Amino acid sequence: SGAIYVGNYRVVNRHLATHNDWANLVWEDSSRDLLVSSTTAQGCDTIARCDCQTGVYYCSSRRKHYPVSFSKPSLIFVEASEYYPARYQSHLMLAVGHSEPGDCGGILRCQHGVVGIVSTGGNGLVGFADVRDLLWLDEE
Ligand SMILES: Cc1nn(C)c2cc(C(=O)NCCc3cocn3)ccc12
Ligand SMILES: [Zn+2]
Repeated sequence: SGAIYVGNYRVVNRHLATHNDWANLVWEDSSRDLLVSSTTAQGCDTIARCDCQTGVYYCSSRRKHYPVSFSKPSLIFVEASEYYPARYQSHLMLAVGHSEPGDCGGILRCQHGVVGIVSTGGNGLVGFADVRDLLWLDEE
């Protein structure tokens, strides 16, 4: 589990969104496994605006924050899970590291701020949904 709180927005994995998130939906994209909902209170997170390929992510199944190198956001084939059939997931970044389904929502961060959240994994690779291209998260 996990979310990003920036301005009056809440960014979560689309497969873990709650009924309140869907009722207060701002934007969602199934191919990215992301959903953004509106909030009443202001968040404190800063979204990175950069092309970094190094950072640190939180892995709940190890209670550890791991420094990693990661790929640039791309369209990658992802095997079936309990939440989606096998399909191409867009805006996905991979790193060599440990992850389990319940690690979804763990934040990847660089020196500039939040880069993305854990979404996929397997074979010793962890996949993160990028949010750096969602420029509108910084305004209004
Ligand atoms: C080993 C592993 N690490 N991680 C973080 C996983 C995540 C899943 C998973 O169910 N994700 C749901 C969202 C989703 C995107 O694409 C398909 N399904 C499955 C296996 C792993
Ligand atoms: Zn950065």
